[PDB]
Amino acid sequence: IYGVYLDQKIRSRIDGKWQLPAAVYGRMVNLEPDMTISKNEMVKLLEATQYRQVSKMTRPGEFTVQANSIEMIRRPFDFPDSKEGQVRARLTFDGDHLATIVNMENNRQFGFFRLDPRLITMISSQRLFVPRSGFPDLLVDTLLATEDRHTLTQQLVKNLFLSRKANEAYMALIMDARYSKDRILELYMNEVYLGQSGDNEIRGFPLASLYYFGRPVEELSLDQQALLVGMVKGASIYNPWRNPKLALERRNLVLRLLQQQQIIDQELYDMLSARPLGVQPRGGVISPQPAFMQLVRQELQAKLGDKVKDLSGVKIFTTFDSVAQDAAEKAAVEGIPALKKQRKLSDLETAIVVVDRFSGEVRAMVGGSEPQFAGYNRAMQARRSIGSLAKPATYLTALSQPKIYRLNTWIADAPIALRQVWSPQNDDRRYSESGRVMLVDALTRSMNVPTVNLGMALGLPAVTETWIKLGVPKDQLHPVPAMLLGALNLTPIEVAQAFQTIASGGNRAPLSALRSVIAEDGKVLYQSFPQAERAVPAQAAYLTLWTMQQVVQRGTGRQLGAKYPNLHLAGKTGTTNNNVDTWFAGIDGSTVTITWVGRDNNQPTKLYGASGAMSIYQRYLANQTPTPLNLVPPEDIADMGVDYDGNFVCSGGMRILPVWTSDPQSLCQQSE
Repeated sequence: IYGVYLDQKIRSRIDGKWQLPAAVYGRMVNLEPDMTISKNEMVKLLEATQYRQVSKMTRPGEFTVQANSIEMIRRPFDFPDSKEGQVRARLTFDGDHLATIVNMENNRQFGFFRLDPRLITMISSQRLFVPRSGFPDLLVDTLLATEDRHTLTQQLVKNLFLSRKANEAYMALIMDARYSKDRILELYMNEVYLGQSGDNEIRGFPLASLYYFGRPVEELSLDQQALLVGMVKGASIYNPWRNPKLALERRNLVLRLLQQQQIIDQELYDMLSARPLGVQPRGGVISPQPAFMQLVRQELQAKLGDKVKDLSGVKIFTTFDSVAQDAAEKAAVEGIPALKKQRKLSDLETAIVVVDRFSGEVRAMVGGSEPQFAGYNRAMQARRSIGSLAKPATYLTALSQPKIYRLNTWIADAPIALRQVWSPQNDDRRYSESGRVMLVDALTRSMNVPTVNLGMALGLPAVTETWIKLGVPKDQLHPVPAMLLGALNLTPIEVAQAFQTIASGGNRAPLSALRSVIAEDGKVLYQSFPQAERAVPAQAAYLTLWTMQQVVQRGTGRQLGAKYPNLHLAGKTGTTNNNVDTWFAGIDGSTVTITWVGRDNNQPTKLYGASGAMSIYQRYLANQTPTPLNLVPPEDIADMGVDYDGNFVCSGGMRILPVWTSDPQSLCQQSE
């Protein structure tokens, strides 16, 4: 009964079938002649779209770099607009911009050169069962040149059934005749043990192609197939990131082993033997971008519905920006250890969210001080208290009443006591000796007593109505005199949507991460359109966004205006009582960034809002090239000058402040 027993056990493991996976792409870049991008700014964009920089390109996906230009072979892609193939373009640069996109094939010109998006990850529900015809032709021939399976039957049983010399040996004898030799290797190449990551087993050539190179197995270069085949006798000995000198002498060994049965000449060998390890030089992950992909799967469940379970072969198009995500992670993993050691802190975390200024598309996300971990997303689940970051919504309600509240209205700065008895004290405990401060020196310096004296005069039923227009949920707003100073609990994904209505000029655009979902045959299952609803007046969201340029240049965030004085950042620094949380919401010409820095156990941190999330931010700016903030004044905004006593004057004045007025002759009445 031995023969009958083993046969039934074989079919048990062999069965379990397959389907295709769904691919998740990033955003699409469109290169254009005379566009603001440098050569070193262009190599960091291609290297983030998974473009191997080689010294002699021969296969789609490789780009070389030259004197003052960049040659490249754009890999084929099926764009939602049209279907395109290879393109050999030579991007000639002109210093700080892009001159020409001459097509190398016939020295033609290009109107605008489209770039294929990057593959974030593949999702199946890993199934990843590429059939016997989905593997390259030089892959089986490279596995046979180093594993003659004209030998392959025993190797299958060792990986499949084992992690018993009698069982597996008898297993191989009955598997050889019962199954065809083309059904054998199809099960082998999809089950080989090729590496170990943490506690998860990297099995198969499909799943090991994405793990090591981040690209489908049908696109492996012949020097990358030799590395992946040379690591069948590897498994945490011959793998890179540990011994990237031993995987290399095994890579070259398989090449000269597979050039014996001639399929590579000496010119091709010296070419391939010189290319370094093509592995993604960051550390492969089984499930990459876990913080962002939580926002996508949530967006897929809501926007599609019950069809989210039948995603087979569909291409998913997101708004993920890869250059901004590399700079967001590079600042969290390298900034948090620099804050912990200086204050002798035991733990410390972070979260960073980047959205587009005018459209609300999410470009980056970081869930913690180790963004490549999984299990807790602090940018979507950590509900912290915003603190001093809730003043821009008090002054945005004052400034939306231009008949009575301007940038020079005098606010009282006297000791106050209310009934929640409550008596706020300034964040530095100092009081103005004149007894009053203007409405611009109150937000620039982030004063606590004037903000209450201004917030109590408007009434909380009005400061609450502003918070709802900005896009916070009605259930988080509990109206008490402490809300004015930031007794508000919001996740970094709700603070980024609040400061996006101020940054765009009042146009509330709902944050999104799905661009479009195209089925496998060409049918469009979902196509996103902008909403961009109007919330606050464009003249009140400019006077607030102007004052937020003073809180960066000479205000509480002046330490940024001394480092990037050309960008003209706008940003509010957030502090709390005893520094439980510290934020920094900063705005530049293109994106809104929200940073949080605090301890998960809710204890004090010793970090001040100008040294916590603000120091993580001035790293995020250094890891890329930001766009300057240029505020264009809307209609009816007219600059007027004030004298010493804070009155409008006809000409001169010791200070110039914008004023929302349709008849700038208000100074004629206030001069007299």
